[PDB]
Amino acid sequence: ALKVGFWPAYSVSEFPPSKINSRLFTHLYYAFAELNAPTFEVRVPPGSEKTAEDFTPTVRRLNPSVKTLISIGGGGSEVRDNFAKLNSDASARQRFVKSSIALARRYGFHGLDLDYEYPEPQLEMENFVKLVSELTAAIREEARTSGKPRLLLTEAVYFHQKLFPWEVVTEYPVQFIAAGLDWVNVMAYDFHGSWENFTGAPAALRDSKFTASVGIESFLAAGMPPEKLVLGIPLFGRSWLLKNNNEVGIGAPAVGAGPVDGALSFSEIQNFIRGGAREVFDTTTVSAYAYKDNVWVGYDNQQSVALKVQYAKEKRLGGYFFWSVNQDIDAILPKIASDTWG
Repeated sequence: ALKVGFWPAYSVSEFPPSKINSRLFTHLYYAFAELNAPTFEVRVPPGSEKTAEDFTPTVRRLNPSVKTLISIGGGGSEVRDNFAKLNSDASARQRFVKSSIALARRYGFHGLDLDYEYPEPQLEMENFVKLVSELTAAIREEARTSGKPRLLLTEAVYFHQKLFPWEVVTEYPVQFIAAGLDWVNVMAYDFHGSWENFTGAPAALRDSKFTASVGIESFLAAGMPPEKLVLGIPLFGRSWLLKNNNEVGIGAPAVGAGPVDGALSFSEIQNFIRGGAREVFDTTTVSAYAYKDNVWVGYDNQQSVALKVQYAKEKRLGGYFFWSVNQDIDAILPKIASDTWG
């Protein structure tokens, strides 16, 4: 049972690694190492070397059995552009592969993750296949020569096996992935947000075809071994400003992004509720929302997380992951998730 959490290095000033309740996890990720174009000598952002080195010893103090991985990349266009440049250049791929493995060993990580959003269209998938194949082979070679336990290899995937469901340009090669990777981190969230003129469940388990279950079903139908799938669960909500303060349910008209720029951490949502927002559990989508005056936020709460984790167990998945652990300071949701699988 994989109990996974992502810690973003950006949050160090407010949530250093010492604050993570690592007893609630089997695997913790450091996000993110940079691709470092044009050499593609992968590295942590310069100036963060001590933070990266201290990450694993720090989290292991509370739960020595916890393992760590370092994730390379991130969301956003600059990273996507860099992966696209990298993967087309055989020499650059070689430099990336060598430096990534060295990076993990340097800082005492137990594995590598690739966060590439997304390997599309078809050319980009084909070139990503080249990178990942070379990385898998080099990881196995390093394990043999060094004698050390083999580095884990994972990657971020879109919620759905097809890129994209409404207009298929390419798709994740599930057999390839199952053979080369230990698991994939299914990003089953950000289905809805302030970019839409109606409130919705940003990480709906079910409903619409833009849901966690439909996405999971797509990977399974394509032939992914269920244990290779790790279900992502957000520790943040998506927020809207309401057009009318008396229309407060799902599907209510909206006039733009709520705080903070359309996203609120779970901890901030708890403050929102304690400050007078009304919490509602929506059984239709398996999700929560909260509202006060003109602010509306959709998220996952104690009930929906427990339901999603049980869903993952019933679907025989490898486990679950949280993005991102700094956003639930009291580890409310990681606690219920861990208790649910156990």
